[PDB]
Amino acid sequence: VSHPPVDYHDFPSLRCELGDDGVLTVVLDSPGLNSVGPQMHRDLADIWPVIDRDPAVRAVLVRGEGKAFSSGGSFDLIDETIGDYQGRVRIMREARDLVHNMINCDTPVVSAIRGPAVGAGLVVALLADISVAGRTAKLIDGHTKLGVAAGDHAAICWPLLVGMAKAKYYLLTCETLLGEEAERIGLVSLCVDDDDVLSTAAGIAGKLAQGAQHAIQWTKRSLNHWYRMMGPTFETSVGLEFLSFSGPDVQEGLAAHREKRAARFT
Amino acid sequence: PVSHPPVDYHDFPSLRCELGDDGVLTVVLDSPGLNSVGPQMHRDLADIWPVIDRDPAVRAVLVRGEGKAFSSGGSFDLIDETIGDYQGRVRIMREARDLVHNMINCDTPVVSAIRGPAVGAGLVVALLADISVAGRTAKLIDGHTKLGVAAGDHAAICWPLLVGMAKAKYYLLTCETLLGEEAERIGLVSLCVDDDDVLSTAAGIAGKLAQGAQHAIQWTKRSLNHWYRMMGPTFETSVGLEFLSFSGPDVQEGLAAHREKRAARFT
Amino acid sequence: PVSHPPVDYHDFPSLRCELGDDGVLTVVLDSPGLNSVGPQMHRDLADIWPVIDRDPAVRAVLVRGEGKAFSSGGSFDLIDETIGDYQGRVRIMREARDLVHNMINCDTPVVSAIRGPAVGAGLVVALLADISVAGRTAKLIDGHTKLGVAAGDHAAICWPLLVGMAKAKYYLLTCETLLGEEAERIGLVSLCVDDDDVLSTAAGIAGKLAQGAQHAIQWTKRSLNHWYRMMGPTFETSVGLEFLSFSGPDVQEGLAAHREKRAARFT
Amino acid sequence: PVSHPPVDYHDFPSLRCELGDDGVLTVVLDSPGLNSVGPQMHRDLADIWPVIDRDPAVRAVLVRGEGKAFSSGGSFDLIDETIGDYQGRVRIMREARDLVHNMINCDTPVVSAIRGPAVGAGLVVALLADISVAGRTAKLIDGHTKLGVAAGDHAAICWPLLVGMAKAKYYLLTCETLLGEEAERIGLVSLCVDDDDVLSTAAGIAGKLAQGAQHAIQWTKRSLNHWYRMMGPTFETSVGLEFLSFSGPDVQEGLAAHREKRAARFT
Amino acid sequence: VSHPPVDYHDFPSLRCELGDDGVLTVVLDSPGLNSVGPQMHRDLADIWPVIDRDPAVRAVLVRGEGKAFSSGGSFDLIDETIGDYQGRVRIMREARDLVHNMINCDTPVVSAIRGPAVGAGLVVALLADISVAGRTAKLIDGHTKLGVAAGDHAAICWPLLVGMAKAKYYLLTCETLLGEEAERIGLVSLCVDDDDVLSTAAGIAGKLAQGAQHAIQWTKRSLNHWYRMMGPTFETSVGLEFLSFSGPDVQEGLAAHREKRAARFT
Amino acid sequence: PVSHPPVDYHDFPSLRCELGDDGVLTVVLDSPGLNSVGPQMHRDLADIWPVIDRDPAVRAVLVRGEGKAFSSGGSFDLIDETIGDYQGRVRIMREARDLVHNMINCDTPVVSAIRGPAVGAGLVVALLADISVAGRTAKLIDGHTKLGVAAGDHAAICWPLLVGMAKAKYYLLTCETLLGEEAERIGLVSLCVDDDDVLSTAAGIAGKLAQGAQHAIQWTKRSLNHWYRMMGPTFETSVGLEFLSFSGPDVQEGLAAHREKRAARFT
Repeated sequence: VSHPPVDYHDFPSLRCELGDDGVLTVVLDSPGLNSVGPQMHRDLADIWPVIDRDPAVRAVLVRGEGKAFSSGGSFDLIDETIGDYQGRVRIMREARDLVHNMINCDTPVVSAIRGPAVGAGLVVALLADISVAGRTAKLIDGHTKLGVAAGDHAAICWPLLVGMAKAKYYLLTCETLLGEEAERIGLVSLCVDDDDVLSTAAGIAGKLAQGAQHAIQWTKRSLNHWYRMMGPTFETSVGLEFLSFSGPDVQEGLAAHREKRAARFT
Repeated sequence: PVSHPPVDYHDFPSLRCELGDDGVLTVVLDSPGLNSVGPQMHRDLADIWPVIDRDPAVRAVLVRGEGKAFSSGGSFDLIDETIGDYQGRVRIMREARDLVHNMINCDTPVVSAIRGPAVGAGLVVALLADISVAGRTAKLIDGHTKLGVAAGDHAAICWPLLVGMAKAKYYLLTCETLLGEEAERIGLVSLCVDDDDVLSTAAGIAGKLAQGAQHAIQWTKRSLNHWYRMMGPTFETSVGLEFLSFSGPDVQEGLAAHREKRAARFT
Repeated sequence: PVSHPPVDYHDFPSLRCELGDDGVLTVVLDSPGLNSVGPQMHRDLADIWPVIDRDPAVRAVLVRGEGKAFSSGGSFDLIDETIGDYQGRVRIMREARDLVHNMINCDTPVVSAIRGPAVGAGLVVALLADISVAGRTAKLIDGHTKLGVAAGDHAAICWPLLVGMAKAKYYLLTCETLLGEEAERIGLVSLCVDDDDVLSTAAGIAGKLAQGAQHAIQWTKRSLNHWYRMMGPTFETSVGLEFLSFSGPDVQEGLAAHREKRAARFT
Repeated sequence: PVSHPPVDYHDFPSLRCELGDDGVLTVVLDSPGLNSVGPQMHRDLADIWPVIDRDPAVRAVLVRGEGKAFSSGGSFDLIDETIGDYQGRVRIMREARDLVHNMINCDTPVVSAIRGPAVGAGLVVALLADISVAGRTAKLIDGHTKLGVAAGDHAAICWPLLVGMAKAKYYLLTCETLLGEEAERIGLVSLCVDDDDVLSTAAGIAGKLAQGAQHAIQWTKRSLNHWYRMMGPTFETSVGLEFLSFSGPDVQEGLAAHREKRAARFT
Repeated sequence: VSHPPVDYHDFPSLRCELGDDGVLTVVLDSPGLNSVGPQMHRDLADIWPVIDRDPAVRAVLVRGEGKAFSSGGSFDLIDETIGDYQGRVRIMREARDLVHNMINCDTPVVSAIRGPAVGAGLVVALLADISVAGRTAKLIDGHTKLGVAAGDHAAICWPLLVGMAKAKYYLLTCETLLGEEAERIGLVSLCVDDDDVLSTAAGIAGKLAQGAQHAIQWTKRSLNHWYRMMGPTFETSVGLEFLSFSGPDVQEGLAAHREKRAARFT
Repeated sequence: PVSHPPVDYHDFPSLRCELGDDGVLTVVLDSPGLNSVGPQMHRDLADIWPVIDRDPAVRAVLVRGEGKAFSSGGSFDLIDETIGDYQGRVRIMREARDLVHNMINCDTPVVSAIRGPAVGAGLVVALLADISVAGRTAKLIDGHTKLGVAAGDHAAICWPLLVGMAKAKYYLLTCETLLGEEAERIGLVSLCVDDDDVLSTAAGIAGKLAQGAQHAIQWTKRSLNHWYRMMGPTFETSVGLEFLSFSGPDVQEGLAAHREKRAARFT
């Protein structure tokens, strides 16, 4: 069966390096603590079906360049959502397809969370199969502090990671969750010293690419039915988030981020 | 102008309701016997939430018990009516069902301040709140199987999704006392602070929610609540099993053992 | 009267069954190779639960492994029949399905005493029991991906709802040894005690369960079990994937690596 | 005596409510433009059902439109407010969501008498009733995609479970007029009788329900409603998609085409 | 693997005949149009796990003796439910296990519905894989006319057979549904002339026992997940039914049946 | 701007794709043996839908079979690779899964023009389209149990929600031929027209869909598709069962009986 070839030239915002072991390193590298621009929002969403169709890739290691995973959506990305209907629908489709595609990717994914992981970056960090978080890594969903509903991933997984009591606490109040406490409540797989996050994650991803592929992938896919069965709930939250982008709270929350202040909502 | 009727809480006589300048509605359970839920307070707790959710003046809810106790659960008179009267049993059954379904279907944020014991119908309000603050020495006891009836007033809708099935099955089947400090570690409650700091911590949490982005907080809360809503039929199964067991002989012994300050000897 | 057939466990020769005065049925897994499950014990473990659930003399079940092991899982002859014979693979496949389904549909309370290693089909019984008591140093290993097959004997029905998805995927995909102390902390088991204290602790729990409110405990347990039942199709997906993978090349190497006490070189 | 507040329907000024000697509450939609749902009637239809369900005097509900039409759906002023104001769009969105969820969570039996057109918000009440009686020539039109917005006010919670996905997708995507006689054949409505017999047939059906076993009818109805309740998140997904599309350019054309007595030319 | 032997001496109220083709005929034969007594309520519930474990049985044909499938629960069965808690729990467990066991039986089942099928009999008639109903066969759930919630099967299947509008109509009002109309709305698989119901069903069951067994059974089991996923809803209705047996309506509805009159509920 | 890769369907050589001015992409299944699906067309049918859904020029999709047949299903060489090779069986198995999943997750409206027989993998495309137009005398046959394997290519995800469980089990277990006229009556297909009128009718529907409100039609379709998605695990269970049964003895006889144009004698 003839299948089309794979090259990642089509995802320009992401650096992708394939190793001898079969581990694909996907690096989020962009100004402002790896902030997700309009292009990287699409690239992150659409890359996963291509990786899963890649015969050379047996595992994926996702990380941010430098001392940060990703600081979330950029100001231009939030501006376009607020200002343009057709742009908002495009961005909304990408946010939906990011979660759906990571979940429907049978290939194992390991995340190396050092430093902040926010919004669209935290989606990739936590929906990875195995997540390695540093002790002082700041994990912030951040939506309600911005003034919109938390609809980019958390409604599909967080109760099944930490329990409803911890999920509601951090998602409604956006109190910062450090990496050491995140492992304790069950949000991430492992917590190591900050200097050991990438080495620990790299080692995990290496052994997965050298293991039994059908065993690892089919076990992962079966477990992913748990998230898949919460699809309608997630898409309910997605729609609620993008409805709220047309509201008055976000314009205050967006101005609050641009002025480095707390949002005073009314 | 779409005309909507005004709201006043005189229809809930067993509950003291205080609206603060911040928009937080404080709901206080105050009744004899460590805030025991009598027949009237069972209906009031069940039916107040749809009214609160439609209140333009209310932005957040802080639920607590008066003094050094949240609520000791249903009073002996409430249990006697369930056992003795079919029409009374059906009314209380609807109130137990609607308590859970109305708290979940209330988009307004709810914060609970659990100091002291939280039992049965009282533990329902304490744990179904969005953010729950428990004191270190707060006793959290579902208590149903020790009473002799099925645990069907809330635990089957949430406890597995709070602590995991292994801990859920352990505490619900054995009714071992779960203290507040241990409750937070396994994930049953949101926070654990010193007993003297429970009310101040919860009030501050409820304040910041009433001062936040209303639609953002409420729609995020509603989306998360679908996880409970999808376990609805499972929960209503536990409700019926509970009220079927109230006609059995075991509860008569468990209730008698409670009134007699002894352990229950079931046969 | 309604005539119901009498019950004696002679129909399950691989399992030792002891009925106590407390009402606890002790089910002992005892076989060569750290209580390895041969072809006969694979069926008995699957089919014993409907009969126990219909037993009037049984009020609770205590499962344990004989000696210093709970169970090492399916034996090499069981795996050999799985790889080589279609009718044998279908028979074993039906039993793996019915083991999980029948334990979940057993209303009788089940307590597991996990001292020593519990692997695969043995880990299914240990973790699907209602209350699980694990020793501090007890090795809990699903073991499928290290063997080279999909994890389809129980874990896809419960592990996410026991430890959360992040810990579930880590331990199930990598097969890192999970000790009992860490298993209790993350919520995979109900309790963790010293290894020498596992059996007395479990026996005490099963005793108090058999002397409690039967209908309350069994119906509370049954409602909680709807959480697993609703994931039935997910579990049966993993069952089919596991037995599809037994026909693959990976398991032949993983089996040979286990037989030579070395690490597997998968290609 | 558990004290519960009294019920009077003066809080629903757009709806005429008549309580008969049999216990049937007749709810009449009467408004200009073939009983078009204005801003006030949109809230009233949504919020009346929890009040009816708590009414001891009400044993059954008969919903109908005045004259030879059920309801033509939302008025042009209601659609203009949705498009033009965020706070107005949010209020109407909550009312659309709560209309569906309150009808389903109302245990009291509801019977609909569909003579003439039933459109949009009006078709919601007509089809979510327990037993629906449609005239032969009654036009049943969801109408959303022809208007230019997603079909998110009820059809995603029930239509597949009424007619099957192939017919559900056909009529909802194309908005072809579905007459009452054809609606009954595919299973969208309960009965089809002559147009002149719709009101007499429905009143008799509602009468026999109010004279039947109250808890039997209501608990049977509630159990069946879990089928809808379990599709809750799917329905709320359609609600949000509908109200997101109200900010798009297509609806402006569909609304303009409706006001101009022409076909919509979308680009 | 040694498995215990199978003989149906343990189900005394049911006549079971195994044919050369592999079809097991299970006949409901009892006084009063095959009324379900205390024993037959248990036998119907507990027989299915044994049939499914039977190597000799490849298909099942269920029918009533004479010109009736089954008239439902007997007066003594209803009396015991109303009067005794321990008896009510036993009967309730059987009603639950009847539905669950028929659904969890991989072996194909064909029902021959000629004449009335009520309550516990209609449960067996409609939960069969393929149902053959006569033109004039009366199909009546009958619970709300008796004064109890319809909790013996209908809440697990009826919406997925006829749609919610027809389900609510017949279950809430108990208007008689004849066999010809039942096929039209989709409640039964086939409708033939009354004299052809058993011959048509026998022929269907014969060909199923002579077909591909793993293909037929696994297709049936996968399709049965649809019912299995409505388990909690069904058990909600089961509990509601047996709670209502302690109410005042059933005592009137029971007296109404014993006096051959319509129940005047208050 | 956000740069997105260009789209041309040269990557799917077994499928003819024609783009019209109306915005309809016509996808034609054309191959020997009544449009039999060989190994290449099995992958193309699976993987084409994500690309179509991302195509800016495509507003609707019309699928049809060339000549007097929609599609006869998987070819004998495809079945031969399934029976004989593990890596080939896994590849074909992944494609069968992704065919259903990708059609359901394709927001673009799809209309099928079913003239003549549609069997197995071909029947998947015909019935999973949004609106299906079937000719009166078109033979619709799932065909799996007559072949000797489990029906795991689509029917377990939709047929109960298309025709009801009683008709679903009858046609899927016995493989009795279902003609288009009876298929429309029971709700398996959206429409039934004369055989010579199938293509013009489908083309007209797909045309009017491509000129309608895109976001309204696609989002209405996507919400309705959650009904199927929620049955995903059930569908994937049947997929695994089908490919487990391909290793059994029944299919070898059923395949030989088809090759000799005779009835299969299963043992």
